Amino acid sequence: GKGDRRTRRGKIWRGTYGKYRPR
Amino acid sequence: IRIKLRGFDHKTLDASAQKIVEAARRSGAQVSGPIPLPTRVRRFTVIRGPFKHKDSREHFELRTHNRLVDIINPNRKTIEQLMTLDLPTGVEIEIKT
Amino acid sequence: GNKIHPIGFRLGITRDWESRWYAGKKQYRHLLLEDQRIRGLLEKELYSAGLARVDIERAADNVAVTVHVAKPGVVIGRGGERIRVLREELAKLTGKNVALNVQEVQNPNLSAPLVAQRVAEQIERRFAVRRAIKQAVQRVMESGAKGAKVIVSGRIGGAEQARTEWAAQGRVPLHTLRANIDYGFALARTTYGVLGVKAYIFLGEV
Amino acid sequence: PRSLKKGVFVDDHLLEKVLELNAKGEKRLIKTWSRRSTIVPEMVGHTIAVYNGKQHVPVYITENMVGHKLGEFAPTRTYRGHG
Amino acid sequence: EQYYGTGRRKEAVARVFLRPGNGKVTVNGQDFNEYFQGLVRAVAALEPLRAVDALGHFDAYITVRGGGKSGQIDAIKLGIARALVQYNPDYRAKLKPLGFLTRDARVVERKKYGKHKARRAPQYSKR
Amino acid sequence: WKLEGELRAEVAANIKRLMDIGCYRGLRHRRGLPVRGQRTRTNARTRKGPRKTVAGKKKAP
Amino acid sequence: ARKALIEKAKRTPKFKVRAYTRCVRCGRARSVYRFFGLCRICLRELAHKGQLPGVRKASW
RNA sequence: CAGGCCUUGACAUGCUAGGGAACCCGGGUGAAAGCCUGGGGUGCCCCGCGAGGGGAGCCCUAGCACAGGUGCUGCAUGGCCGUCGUCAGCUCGUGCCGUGAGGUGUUGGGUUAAGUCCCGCAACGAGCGCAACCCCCGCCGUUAGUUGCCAGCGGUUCGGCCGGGCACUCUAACGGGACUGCCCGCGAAAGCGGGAGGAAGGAGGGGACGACGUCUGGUCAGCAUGGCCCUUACGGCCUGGGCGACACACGUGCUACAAUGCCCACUACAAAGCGAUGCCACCCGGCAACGGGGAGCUAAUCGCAAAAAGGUGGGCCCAGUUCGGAUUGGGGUCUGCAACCCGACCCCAUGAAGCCGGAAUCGCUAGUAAUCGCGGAUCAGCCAUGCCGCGGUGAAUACG
Ligand SMILES: [Mg+2]
Ligand SMILES: [Mg+2]
Ligand SMILES: [Mg+2]
Ligand SMILES: [Mg+2]
Ligand SMILES: [Mg+2]
Ligand SMILES: [Mg+2]
Ligand SMILES: [Mg+2]
Ligand SMILES: [Mg+2]
Ligand SMILES: [Mg+2]
Ligand SMILES: [Mg+2]
Ligand SMILES: [Mg+2]
Ligand SMILES: [Mg+2]
Ligand SMILES: [Mg+2]
Ligand SMILES: [Mg+2]
Ligand SMILES: [Mg+2]
Ligand SMILES: [Mg+2]
Ligand SMILES: [Mg+2]
Ligand SMILES: [Mg+2]
Ligand SMILES: [Mg+2]
Ligand SMILES: [Mg+2]
Ligand SMILES: [Mg+2]
Ligand SMILES: [Mg+2]
Ligand SMILES: [Mg+2]
Ligand SMILES: [Mg+2]
Ligand SMILES: [Mg+2]
Ligand SMILES: [Mg+2]
Ligand SMILES: [Mg+2]
Ligand SMILES: [Mg+2]
Ligand SMILES: [Mg+2]
Ligand SMILES: [Mg+2]
Ligand SMILES: [Mg+2]
Ligand SMILES: [Mg+2]
Ligand SMILES: [Mg+2]
Ligand SMILES: [Mg+2]
Ligand SMILES: [Mg+2]
Ligand SMILES: [Mg+2]
Ligand SMILES: [Mg+2]
Ligand SMILES: [Mg+2]
Ligand SMILES: [Mg+2]
Ligand SMILES: [Mg+2]
Ligand SMILES: [Mg+2]
Ligand SMILES: [Mg+2]
Ligand SMILES: [Mg+2]
Ligand SMILES: [Mg+2]
Ligand SMILES: [Mg+2]
Ligand SMILES: [Zn+2]
Repeated sequence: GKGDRRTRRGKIWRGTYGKYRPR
Repeated sequence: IRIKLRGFDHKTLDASAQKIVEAARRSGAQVSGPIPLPTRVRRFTVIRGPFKHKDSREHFELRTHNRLVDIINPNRKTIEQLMTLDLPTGVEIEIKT
Repeated sequence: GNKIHPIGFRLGITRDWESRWYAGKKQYRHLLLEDQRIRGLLEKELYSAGLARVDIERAADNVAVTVHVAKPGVVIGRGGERIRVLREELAKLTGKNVALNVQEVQNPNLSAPLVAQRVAEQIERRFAVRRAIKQAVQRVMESGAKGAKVIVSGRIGGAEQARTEWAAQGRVPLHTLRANIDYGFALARTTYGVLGVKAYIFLGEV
Repeated sequence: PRSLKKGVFVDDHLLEKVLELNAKGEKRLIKTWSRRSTIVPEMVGHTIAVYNGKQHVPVYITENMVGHKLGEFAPTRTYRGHG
Repeated sequence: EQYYGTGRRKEAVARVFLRPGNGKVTVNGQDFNEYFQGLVRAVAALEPLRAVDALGHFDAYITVRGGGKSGQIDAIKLGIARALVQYNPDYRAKLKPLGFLTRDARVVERKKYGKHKARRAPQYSKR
Repeated sequence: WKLEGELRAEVAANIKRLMDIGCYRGLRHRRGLPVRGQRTRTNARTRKGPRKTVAGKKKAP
Repeated sequence: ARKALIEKAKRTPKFKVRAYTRCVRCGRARSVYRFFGLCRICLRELAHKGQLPGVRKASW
């Protein structure tokens, strides 16, 4: 879910990037 | 020979687009007529009252219109007669090669 | 309290700005603060001259303050000495080549900002507030205005229970955009508090 | 935490206070307001008075509390529960 | 050799070019069915030449930008409806009653202050 | 990596360490309140547990 | 505590992280816009007067 | 709030006296503020081969006049705002009625979103309102053609990239367009039902706009302002704390409880905005936050930028789970003088409640609700899941 930061969905929510949502 | 015109009022911005193009059309020849670029709107949204009445606002904006002007063949009979031009107060001219 | 400022409402349709110039984001505020510092000085000094509107134009390190006024001879003074007593004190806070101009107002009783200052001074001089309004609305109508409306809010006659009083003649369409309604507010300070004076002058539709 | 590209933070004025004591055969009671100054090995064995906003609480510093800040040991709010 | 129309709907503009052909349709370089793949509302974009049995009498070279996939579908549906009647005016009747030649102007009503959306209001609580 | 029991013992050892020295985090783990800056006036229920409803102040009739 | 806070705000601080905008007109600290030097209230008073170049009551 | 400090004071105009300075670089102590200090070197018009003596921006020490107060009173007030209510209303001038308050007009018949309009009438007009004039959206035209666009011939490293063109799309200014103007029907009329043309039809959709007044409504803490009040303190500077507390209770929201879902990979389609100790292409280091390089852009050109849901392919198989992401341990990153109280982000691990919610209760009538993401203001950073905007996909229902 959007609250799960360790996912490509939660990173979109916080507007941030990481291993779980790279660019 | 390129001129770009900025100004808050578009009526002064637009009137000064003919009063420039038609000058370089008096000292010919080739001119590229007044093209308008997209406007840049700076929006301000303010609580209407001085205190606590949060769900009532009033909108404001500052419109910075933009026009482009190109003179193809210089011919210094304008490089003198454009320096001798009478453009209104609220407008910025900026001239590029 | 609900009604919108008749000038801000008509800005672009019937009222031009009192300051006209362009300035990219990097120095709008600086020219704006300067604009305010000027108006502060002139509204103080040129109060007894009958100040009605300060126009401030600006282009390239120079500024053209244009003062519309009831008694221009007061502003200029002796042959242009009191005029230049300001033309330089202005430029002492302007730094720029601060050109000053003086304009004659065709009718003072047709200038809403002055009517309000007149009535505001009449209460400071303890005149009858009810009478002092009906008198002013009378002069504006005799001067050809298509309608006028004047309003006093506060401790009229020093009454503990503050109050609002007004009078209006002709017509004052505040909802019409093509109506030219001059508007002017003045503040009247007395010993028992402060009083608000609002003036609406319907000049005509265009 | 503080980016270790930068140093470990001690307000310097507090750090002088402790290195003089070591040199002169410590220890005096050290009263500081730098609740932020990181506990640093040159402090163990001393006792620092930490201002929690009202008082200077004594704090005896031991080896097992080094990576911490001084404010951690002078709490700022007194509680005691609700009636 | 060419009969064009302009089709507009919801922040989406569409240039459609009707030309003689077998039936092949293209939209921005890709094939029609490759650009609206699986978007089951695709077929509706070609209903104008189903109201006049030219369903294979043309090839359409179409350009779209702005809006979304569906906003570009009715953008087409109006444009090809326009390019068609621009190929012959008699097509107007039987195309006007199908609502084809008309641009529906349903746009996103703006957000308004004191609200969560255009009209969705903050939840009322009387205490 | 260290797992099941040892990981719990090393997690327990660090909480225990924070409680022993008396640092602010140590008082949080004692009284059972949150540790990472969260406010407690309202929720904190995961850390506080079921609500303990008390009586409140009264109005006037 | 107000006028001495109009003053302390103008001054250059001990650390650049200690600087805050104040309304140049009324001295208010909150809701001051960078573009104008004005708070959200003076922004509305000068706007309606027409003493704000090129700003116009928006509507769309 | 605590403690350490200042006393014509952080700030204003004025008067003196002593210095006689202006300003810039330090130093001792101290948490800092502060207190104590140390350097050099002021023109102004002057008498000048002299001592220089004066005077003057501005400085500084003592002395005053005075400053200062977010102290109190919104039940003394201006200004601004909320509200009833974008509800259809509130009144005036003359005449008429009534001893008078007051009535008439403004009521009545019909019609409208409307005191909108029509007919009637001891009334006849008028004003503030309603409408309209104004802004955005919807169709067409003119004018323009770069930084925007590429219809058709030429190239083309296959990028509108080059020639070239402005047709189109767009961009932005001025115009056209709809008025019950037309037909059928009703009606005394205003109007109402339907039709045709038409992008749009009955006020096209949305905005801005809020009558006389109400609520002794709200704000002396935005500002202004009367009065009352404090004056080595109710003023001022600092450092630290507090505004973030937590047996509890309520409001507004975010995230969910799963399969119309979740997950990974591949792949499409927006709009409005912002961007010179700014936005950052691309490059290497790093699992990542980021870091180092490093072009372009004073921006229809360069950048934020990936839009997301979606489309395709594959994995999970009904589990407190590959649902959910709280809580907690450890390790970092970054802004900042400084992240203990009290920042945001990233990575390993931890993986709570929650199985659709009692009594009760909210919003929405259409590109609306619902859902998806995107931007801006404030801003060093950020507790934004808030607000103001933006488009994407797109219903259900109204008997009454
Ligand atoms: Mg998951
Ligand atoms: Mg709200
Ligand atoms: Mg008195
Ligand atoms: Mg558009
Ligand atoms: Mg939407
Ligand atoms: Mg807390
Ligand atoms: Mg003040
Ligand atoms: Mg700050
Ligand atoms: Mg601020
Ligand atoms: Mg009280
Ligand atoms: Mg009041
Ligand atoms: Mg009031
Ligand atoms: Mg109160
Ligand atoms: Mg009524
Ligand atoms: Mg009468
Ligand atoms: Mg009777
Ligand atoms: Mg009578
Ligand atoms: Mg009467
Ligand atoms: Mg009435
Ligand atoms: Mg009546
Ligand atoms: Mg009535
Ligand atoms: Mg009656
Ligand atoms: Mg209405
Ligand atoms: Mg009548
Ligand atoms: Mg053209
Ligand atoms: Mg209106
Ligand atoms: Mg009250
Ligand atoms: Mg007061
Ligand atoms: Mg005040
Ligand atoms: Mg509850
Ligand atoms: Mg929330
Ligand atoms: Mg809730
Ligand atoms: Mg971004
Ligand atoms: Mg579980
Ligand atoms: Mg359970
Ligand atoms: Mg799980
Ligand atoms: Mg941790
Ligand atoms: Mg912190
Ligand atoms: Mg289940
Ligand atoms: Mg439910
Ligand atoms: Mg409705
Ligand atoms: Mg969802
Ligand atoms: Mg920010
Ligand atoms: Mg937090
Ligand atoms: Mg956001
Ligand atoms: Zn202000």
